[PDB]
Amino acid sequence: KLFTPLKVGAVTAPNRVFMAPLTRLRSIEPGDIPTPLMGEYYRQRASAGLIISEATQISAQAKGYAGAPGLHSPEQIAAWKKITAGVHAEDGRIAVQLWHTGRISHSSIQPGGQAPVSASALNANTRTSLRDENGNAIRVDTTTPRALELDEIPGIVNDFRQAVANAREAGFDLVELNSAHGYLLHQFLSPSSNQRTDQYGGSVENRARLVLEVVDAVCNEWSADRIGIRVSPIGTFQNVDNGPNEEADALYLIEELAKRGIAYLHMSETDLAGGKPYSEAFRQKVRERFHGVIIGAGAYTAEKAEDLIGKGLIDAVAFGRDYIANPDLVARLQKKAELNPQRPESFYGGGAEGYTDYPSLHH
Ligand SMILES: Cc1cc2nc3c(=O)[nH]c(=O)nc-3n(C[C@H](O)[C@H](O)[C@H](O)COP(=O)(O)O)c2cc1C
Repeated sequence: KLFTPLKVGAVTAPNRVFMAPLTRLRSIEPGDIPTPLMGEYYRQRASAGLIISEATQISAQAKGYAGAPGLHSPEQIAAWKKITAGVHAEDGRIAVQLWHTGRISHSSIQPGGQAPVSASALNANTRTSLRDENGNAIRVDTTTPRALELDEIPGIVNDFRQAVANAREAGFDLVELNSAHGYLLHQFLSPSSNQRTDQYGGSVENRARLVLEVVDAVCNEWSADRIGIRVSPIGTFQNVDNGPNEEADALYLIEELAKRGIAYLHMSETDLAGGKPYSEAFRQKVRERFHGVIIGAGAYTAEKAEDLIGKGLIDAVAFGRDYIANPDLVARLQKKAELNPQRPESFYGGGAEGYTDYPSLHH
């Protein structure tokens, strides 16, 4: 079933082998600008059922990693247009993953050199990636954030809305909202990072308010069948847990998302260091509540993907590190060929080496 077609909102994927969103930190600074090298990398992977791009800033304030691209400036839009054109010339489909990093950021890359923003003024207690004076990736402790004022929230929603308009002009087929992995939307969702006492904190209805406002805004801006969302609502991701009622709160959010008729729900099931697997009973509860495509991710093998797709519990799988290393992952999985070995030392930063130099089966 991995190599059978799937309707994903407004587009049709020819197979269920998707490229997960992968931050690679190779954009130009100043300007957070995508490059022709990035275009080549994505073009190489155009046989994917769907490419989901690296996380991309909705605004300058959204930036948390040096080398991550934006989709807010004219120069960024022009560069992304070239990248999507190359994917489409090879008959691929590409979604842009949009983020605001919130507290997973550093003052030195924020507007004005000021503290980054979040739901509450609590440090993430982790690291982000900056660049040194020679342009090389380095890890730095996160800056303690400032809590957003209530009157600043509409601007955040508008920044998501505008980035989606920009994505449409840039030629993306779909947008994926990053509501996972401890970034800004997840910072509001989780009671561990959200201690607000206004209508954006406290109850699950209040904690989900921002993400649902964003979903409504972007569905109105473009179309519901162009919108996907990534969540990581069970377990701990980048020091952000999901609170003491994680299953119930996840099912609440999913039931609300379903009302908007969005294209897909993408679940990041565990982080790279691992965690408890999803139960089939939980997967069935998610199916009961969501009527679009469900994508699973997190250390999947083709065997596990086939098992869960065959069981009718998910529709597609997003592979991360296997897609870094195998531009033709679809053909390799379909033919049961060996995969290229991974070189994790070049996942972040640098240039062509460890990026565009992983070969296909045939030249
Ligand atoms: C180098 C690297 C960068 C990542 N960047 C992102 C990202 O930009 N957005 C996101 O939602 N997840 C990100 N992730 C998670 C992946 O999308 C994916 O869920 C994970 O790699 C799946 O596990 P796998 O690599 O075992 O297939 C990243 C993972 C890696 C290894």
